[PDB]
Amino acid sequence: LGIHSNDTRDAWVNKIAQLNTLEKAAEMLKQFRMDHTTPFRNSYELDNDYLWIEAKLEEKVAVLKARAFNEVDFRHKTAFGEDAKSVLDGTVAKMNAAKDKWEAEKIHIGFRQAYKPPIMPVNYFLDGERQLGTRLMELRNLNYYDTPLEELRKQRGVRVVHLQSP
Amino acid sequence: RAPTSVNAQEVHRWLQSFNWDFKNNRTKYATKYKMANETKEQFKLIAKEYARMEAVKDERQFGSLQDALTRLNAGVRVHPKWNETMKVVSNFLEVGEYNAIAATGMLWDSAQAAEQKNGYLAQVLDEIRHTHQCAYVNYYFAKNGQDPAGHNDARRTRTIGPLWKGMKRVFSDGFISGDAVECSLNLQLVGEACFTNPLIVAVTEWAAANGDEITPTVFLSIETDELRHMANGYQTVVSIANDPASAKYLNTDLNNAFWTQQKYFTPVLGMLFEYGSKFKVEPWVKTWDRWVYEDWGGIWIGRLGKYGVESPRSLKDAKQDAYWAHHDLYLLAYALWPTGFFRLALPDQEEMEWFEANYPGWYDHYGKIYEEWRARGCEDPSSGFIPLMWFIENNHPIYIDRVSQVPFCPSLAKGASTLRVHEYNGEMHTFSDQWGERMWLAEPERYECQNIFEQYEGRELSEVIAELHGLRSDGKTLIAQPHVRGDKLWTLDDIKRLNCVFKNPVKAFN
Amino acid sequence: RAPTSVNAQEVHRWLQSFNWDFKNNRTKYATKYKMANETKEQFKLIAKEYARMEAVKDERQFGSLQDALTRLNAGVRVHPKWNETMKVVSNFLEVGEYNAIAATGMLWDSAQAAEQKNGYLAQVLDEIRHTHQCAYVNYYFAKNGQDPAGHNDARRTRTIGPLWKGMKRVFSDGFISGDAVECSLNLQLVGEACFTNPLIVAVTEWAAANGDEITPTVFLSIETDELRHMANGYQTVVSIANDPASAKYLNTDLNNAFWTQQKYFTPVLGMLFEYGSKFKVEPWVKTWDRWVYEDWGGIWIGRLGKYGVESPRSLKDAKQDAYWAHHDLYLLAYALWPTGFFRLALPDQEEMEWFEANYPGWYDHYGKIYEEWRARGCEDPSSGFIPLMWFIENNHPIYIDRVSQVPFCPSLAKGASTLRVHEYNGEMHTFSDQWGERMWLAEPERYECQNIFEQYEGRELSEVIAELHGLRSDGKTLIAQPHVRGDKLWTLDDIKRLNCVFKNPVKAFN
Amino acid sequence: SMLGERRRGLTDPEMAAVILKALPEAPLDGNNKMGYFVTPRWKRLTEYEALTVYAQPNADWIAGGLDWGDWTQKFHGGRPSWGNETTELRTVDWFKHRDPLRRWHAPYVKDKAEEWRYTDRFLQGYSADGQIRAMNPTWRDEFINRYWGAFLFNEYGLFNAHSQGAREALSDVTRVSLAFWGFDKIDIAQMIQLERGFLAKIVPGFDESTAVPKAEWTNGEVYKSARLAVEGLWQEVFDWNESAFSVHAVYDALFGQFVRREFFQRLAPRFGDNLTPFFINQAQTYFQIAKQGVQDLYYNCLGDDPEFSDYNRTVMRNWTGKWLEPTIAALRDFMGLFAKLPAGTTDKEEITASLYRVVDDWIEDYASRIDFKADRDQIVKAVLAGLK
Amino acid sequence: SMLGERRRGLTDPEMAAVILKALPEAPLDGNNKMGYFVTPRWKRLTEYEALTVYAQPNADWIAGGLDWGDWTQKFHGGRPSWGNETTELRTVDWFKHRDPLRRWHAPYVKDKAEEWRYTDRFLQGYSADGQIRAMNPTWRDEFINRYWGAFLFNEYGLFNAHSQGAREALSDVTRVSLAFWGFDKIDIAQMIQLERGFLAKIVPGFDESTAVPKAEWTNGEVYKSARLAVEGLWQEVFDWNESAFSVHAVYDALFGQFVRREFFQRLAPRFGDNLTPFFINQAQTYFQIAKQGVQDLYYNCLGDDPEFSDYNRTVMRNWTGKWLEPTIAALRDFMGLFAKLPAGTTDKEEITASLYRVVDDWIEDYASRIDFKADRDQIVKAVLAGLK
Ligand SMILES: Oc1ccc(F)cc1
Ligand SMILES: Oc1ccc(F)cc1
Ligand SMILES: [Fe+3]
Ligand SMILES: [Fe+3]
Ligand SMILES: [Fe+3]
Ligand SMILES: [Fe+3]
Repeated sequence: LGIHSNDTRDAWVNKIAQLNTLEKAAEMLKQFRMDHTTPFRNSYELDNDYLWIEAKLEEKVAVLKARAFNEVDFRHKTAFGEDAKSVLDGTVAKMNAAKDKWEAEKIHIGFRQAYKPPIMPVNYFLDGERQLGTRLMELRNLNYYDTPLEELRKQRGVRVVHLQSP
Repeated sequence: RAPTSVNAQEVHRWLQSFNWDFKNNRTKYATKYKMANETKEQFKLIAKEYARMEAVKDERQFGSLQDALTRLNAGVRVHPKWNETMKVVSNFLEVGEYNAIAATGMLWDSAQAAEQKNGYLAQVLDEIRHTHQCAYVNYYFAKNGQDPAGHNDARRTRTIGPLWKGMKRVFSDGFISGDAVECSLNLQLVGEACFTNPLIVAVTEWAAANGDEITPTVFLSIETDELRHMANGYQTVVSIANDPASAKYLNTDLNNAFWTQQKYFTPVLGMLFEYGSKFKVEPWVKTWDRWVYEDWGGIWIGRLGKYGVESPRSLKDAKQDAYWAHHDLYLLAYALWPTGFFRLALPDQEEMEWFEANYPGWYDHYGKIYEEWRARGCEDPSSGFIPLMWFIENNHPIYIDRVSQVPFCPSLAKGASTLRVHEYNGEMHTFSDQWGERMWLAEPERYECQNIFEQYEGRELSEVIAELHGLRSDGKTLIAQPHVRGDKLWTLDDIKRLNCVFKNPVKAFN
Repeated sequence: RAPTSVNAQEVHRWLQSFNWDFKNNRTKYATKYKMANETKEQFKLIAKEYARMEAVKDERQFGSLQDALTRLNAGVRVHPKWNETMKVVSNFLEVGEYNAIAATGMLWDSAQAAEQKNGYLAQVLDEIRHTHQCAYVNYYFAKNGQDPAGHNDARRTRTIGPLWKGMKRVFSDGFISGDAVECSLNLQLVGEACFTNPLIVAVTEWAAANGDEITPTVFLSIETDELRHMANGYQTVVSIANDPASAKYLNTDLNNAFWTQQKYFTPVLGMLFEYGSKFKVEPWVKTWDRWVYEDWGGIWIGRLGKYGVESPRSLKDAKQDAYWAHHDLYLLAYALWPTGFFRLALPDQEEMEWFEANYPGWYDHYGKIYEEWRARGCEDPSSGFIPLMWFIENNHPIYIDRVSQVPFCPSLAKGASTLRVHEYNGEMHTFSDQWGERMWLAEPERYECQNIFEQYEGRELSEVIAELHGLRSDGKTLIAQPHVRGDKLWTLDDIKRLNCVFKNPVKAFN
Repeated sequence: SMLGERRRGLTDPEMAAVILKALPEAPLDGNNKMGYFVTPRWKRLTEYEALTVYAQPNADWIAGGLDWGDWTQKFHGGRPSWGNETTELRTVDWFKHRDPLRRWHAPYVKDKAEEWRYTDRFLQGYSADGQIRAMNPTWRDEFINRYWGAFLFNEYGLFNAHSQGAREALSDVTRVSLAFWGFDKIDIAQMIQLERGFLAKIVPGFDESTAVPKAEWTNGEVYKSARLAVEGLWQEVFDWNESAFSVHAVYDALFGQFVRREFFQRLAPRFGDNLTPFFINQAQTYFQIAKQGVQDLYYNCLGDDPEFSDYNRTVMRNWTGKWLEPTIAALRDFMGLFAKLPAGTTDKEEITASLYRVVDDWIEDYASRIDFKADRDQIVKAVLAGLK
Repeated sequence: SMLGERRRGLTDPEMAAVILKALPEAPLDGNNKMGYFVTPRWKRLTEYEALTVYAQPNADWIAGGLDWGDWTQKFHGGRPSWGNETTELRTVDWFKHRDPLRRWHAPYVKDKAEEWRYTDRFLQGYSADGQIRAMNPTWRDEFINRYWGAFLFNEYGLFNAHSQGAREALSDVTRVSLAFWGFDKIDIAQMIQLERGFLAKIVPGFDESTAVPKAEWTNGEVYKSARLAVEGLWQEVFDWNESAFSVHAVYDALFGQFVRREFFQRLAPRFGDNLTPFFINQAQTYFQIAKQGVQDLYYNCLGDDPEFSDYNRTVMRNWTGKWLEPTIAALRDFMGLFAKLPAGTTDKEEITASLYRVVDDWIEDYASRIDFKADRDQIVKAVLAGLK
């Protein structure tokens, strides 16, 4: 009852089985990613099982989306009815209009938490990934070491709990 | 009607023209650089000639292995410690070779010139070969060795221990996750040019010294393929040297690449070499200095200067933290021996003399500790003592760097002892150096790797081992051991009866 | 439309039918036997598949030699005495293998059944493989060993000495000169089955015991090909058992083949094994007794009894003469050491105990002779002494068997001490046994081989050695030596000092 | 020196003595089988499986993984090293796949090396045997140096189409097959050039430059539609499986198999050209080799997945339709090539019989596997509608 | 036991030290090149030469031998193991010959092994690609099964013609080449059977029995004279050189090249047969490989011998005239096979041109080398008379 098989993981296999609606499932996944993934997650209570759980949901969402959408849609329409190409072009715009890395990083991460497959089709997702990621790095790696650690910590907004250097 | 044919070079002359321009003819991966579409590769090879030169090599290699080496029982007449060392060296290097497959694939996708794509392609295939070669070593030692456990299931038993996490960083994720160029620097510009290429030769040296003729037969064969990977890492810089983004980003990804790789290998390689053997070849300090400073940081990087490449700014810092790094790490490795998939041994008398001789001060620190542990019975199953206990008793916390995954103990270390702890959105993070701390502060979403204490928190030791199959065939005896002798092997029960439960060391700051 | 192919046995099923009838479709060689037209072979092979299975063996063999064995310096780390022995063992077997090429081409001509022809064909290619394999051992030892001389030119330096002559009898002429069937008995039914197959394995044992891993690598590979040659020799007996002539001549030809082979290999192999090695594996006597008496005279001969095959009528004498033969011969080989292409050594103290222990009486006879020669300074270049002289002073003439070419000294030998001297049409002939004598009396025109004494008569020793290139690359030092140490090597002039002139011992008779 | 200054533990008396003294009476575990925990696809575990299965360090959150936790380092943004997010297909295990030919690196390069060495031997025999004499000057300088050559850029394009898969593949067994499928494709492209290069050495005025065959590929009308299908399969698809499936179970299975087999393999002979067929023999041997791997992956494993069988088929049927149309187009534009052939070369009766072979084979080996009910007559009709 | 019972001198501490102690400080001679005394054909001595030359224990009385004295045991009657009496040709050195391909056993079986394994791969790909469908049934069942099939006996007979030379060759280099020329011939006969056996597996009703092909060979008209020539070359010639020379430099160079190249290789393609050409490629590669050895031995060494050049050319000229007639006869009867083809397959002009190609290649590659005066139109005219 720990690493690969545990009570908590079981709890979610049942919770996902009750999902029989592309709408609901797609919603839950979206919320789940907002609740447990990335450094901006709502909490870390599921840290040890979230990656596995999230996948089991992508699974339910995939199976449904397929039995719900149609040829043309499954390839260009998100699980939220949104038009992939549209969203992609939209996020890339915001990103290329980003004033700084702090703003850019928020766009990219946010993009992933919302449109990660089975939400957005893979083809558009990874293409966005290639463009968004490129922007993020360009701003971040510019004069990477100029900001001293002391100031950088304040910028990140981290709570320093301990430091020691002889 | 004279007998005529056509060679690789004659067909390769037209390879560059194989690609053609058009709208979406561009890389699918995020990068800050622009690789020139007129870049050329050094070796004019075609698929068929590549297969031939590799096949000829396989013939020699496997012939030696299946014939003369088996007849000589080369799989057995190897020192126990080294048989164990090769479980890690071969399998850990295998994952490196394996992710190198995806890396050069990603690199192949990045390059636009047909020749540059062809270069990476040759490596994609080479890395597959190296994956199988490393696999064959463990397979051979499992089939004919003095202790198959570990060699036979490292692919899953390596997941129990903490040293494996750091390996995936430098030879897995470091190879494929991030800007294609950054991954190239970690793989070919730093990892391969500074560590892998020199390492592989070193390994055959230590191997030979300890009776191991198997690894030399395979690794030297792997070595013959490296002159191509070097050319690839070199052509990576040449293809972006004209792009303006280069002068603005290159040395940053490189410094981060250098620190990343050295952070792991400096302590890990020296440890495997000096503590995983009986007969010594050369002190790790002398080796490191030659590799990192002279060979790489001096001659190699110097030739790339004309392309705007400078010595990593973290160089002097690395040399500072290096001296005792491997010695500091083995204490943690041995203290946590039940989490490995190999058997460790404590320095014998001749070895302690060797250590003190080459590392003045070694005995008064590491030596005394090892003798204390041994006298207390760390080797004997009936003692009820595992060195981790000693760390708890003397309040010496062991942490895992959130970035490099390298274990470190600031209160006991003789080398670096800096420690930075932070909290962000409900999660604590421990860092062992300023470079890693910066990497995390700047790219928080790139480093969310859970550490062993976090995942094993609250779990009793023997329960984690049994779940992850840290057992030998009899279903009771542990794969890992605190000695390398044939008698008095520790069993799962010997561990259960101790009631060791994992704790997250960071919570002490709460 | 499923993936399908065709294998060797599927094509072989129709091979027997490849041959067709026509007036002159008959063997071109003389023979008293008629090989059955419907005879079949044991292994259903075709050229393609034969090539493939041999090519796989070559990969392992050459792989071991070129890589691991070369890295281990296996060519050097062999006892000096054995390095010398392999000069003779490998080159002499090379000729056996070579003549076996023409021998089987002749059997292939004799066979009328497509399948029996194909069986021999496979050996023709095998024998070429074996010639090149044996040549490779000398090639390897010359390139990587402690003494290339002899290894690098045995094909011409072997012609200087008397031991080579007998070799061409049993493994050259005895393989191709005479009735095809007679030749097959010498080669397969006796040669290989009784001596070669057990020999090849025995040689690999003596080799390993003396540090040689080169020979085991090659010879053990040659051994995997001997299964097919055993079937050929066996099918020769079967392809003629239904012929009325078989009952009249089979046993006569078998008895002669038996004696021919035994007469030479009994004393020469034992000599090479016991006197050409440091570490002993087994006393030649028991080895012989097992091979000739059990494994062959009983096991192998009993199976062929159903075809009219009986047990060699000379087997009794062969055993009675066996016991000391090799000891008798080494005295001669050492006494005539300047006529070889290898270096010889006197038995050391440890060895004399071994010899005496396994052959009581060895010391009072051979032991004392060697001790005297040592005292006379036989190993020292300034002693002006060569054992031949000792035979002169003590009136112990050395004769050469007109038939077997085996040198013998009847007044000193502990084995056969018989001597028959005849005069026929203005020529003298010396025989050493009643079987060789019968052969010559009945077949004078088959045995006209001139011996070394006849060809060298009136010639000064050093002139013969110089004419036949018996020197090392310095153009002065002798290839042959009376000791295996690295210093004080006899030179051509040291032989000249001595002014030794050859004489034909038979000229004394009136 | 003769002995070397370096002492080796296997042969040095002092060192070996120490080694031997430390050895245990017997092996510390009787299970000497590496990969003993792998589920065999056959009777007993094969060398191919031992050396390959689980080499990829995936954690359990990626179907089949045996490791745990997140990757140590990721892409700026948070993108994982390998993730479920790179392909529409889902499965209970990404390690179920097995190459029926069981090819790990060694066997692979061994086989290709033999082909290379024989190829060289063959070429030296062809040129020496003057077999070129019975070769039609037109076919040589036109259909081979222009239309055959141009087809190399086709294979090359399908080669590159594998680049992303080589990076994104979710398992060792699938990554190795993919890599071999693409490596074989570029091999063929180089073989096409090899011949054009050979012809150059024996034919006084034959020009080996790719100038002509390229322009024909980039501007020609024969391949135009085919070149567009390639570009898309390569640079417009970001899903490694979609790329592998579509390229092998659609495009190359139809257009490719036709251009190679039904056109050059079936006509080159008629012009006294056994040279080209020598190479096509290789390309077809490769095709049938890759086909078995493709079938096992998308049908035996994905299509028949114990949990996502219906789901995957839906996606593959979808992908089939998606690319079946551009494939038809590639063919149509190719049909306009018989027109450049001298009269009598072939008639609509044959061209039809061949097309139906391709389509029938395609339906028999691929289409019917995922239940992609298709119409043979309609398809052939649409393609055939491209003749003069 | 894990360590075993047998102790080895290379790894056993005690024994190795005993061995190491007896070793000299350096090699007792610095000449580490086996065969150093052999006169190199090329710039440097080759591994092929070192491992082969002088392996045959000839005495100086057989041109080029380094030994001395008679053989130890001869045949009843006195015949020597090897001797000058077994061939009419004379030379200053029987060891001068060199296989231009420098083939010793290892390279030889290596190359043949590659061809074998690739052949297997080729067939499986061929059957899997279903290419057999477009092959003309008549060509398949009549010309491949019967006529191509009967030719195996021709190759088999030529293989057998080498049996005496394998026994009588006067040197190692010549013996090895001869053995390889004959082994390649039996391989081809077996590849003809292999093809038939393969067809029986993918063609319902195809009988792989050799009964039909054999009856065609032993009693048919088409190969009547071919069989008479082969029976003669094989069993009526006792001179190992007359055999090898006449086979490769007369009969196979004219008849064999015509059948393999100008008939089957030339026409199989016209009937949708890409299968037979695959095997003929091998046969033709083998032919060109042997030709190099054949030219070196008979022209470079014997025909141009510094002392016996005139003599040897006179003799070979004699042999060419002796075997040119039976060879023309064999070609003449073979002309009968053209009448059996479907109307429109080929015509008198194509057939004549193909004959001139074989005759012209022969004149340039063989006849002219010994100044044999051949009249191409006279030879072709004589053969054409066989056209029904
Ligand atoms: O033999 C070994 C194995 C692991 C390690 F960390 C040190 C030495
Ligand atoms: O080492 C040797 C070599 C020849 C011989 F006859 C005995 C021993
Ligand atoms: Fe590598
Ligand atoms: Fe590499
Ligand atoms: Fe043999
Ligand atoms: Fe044999």
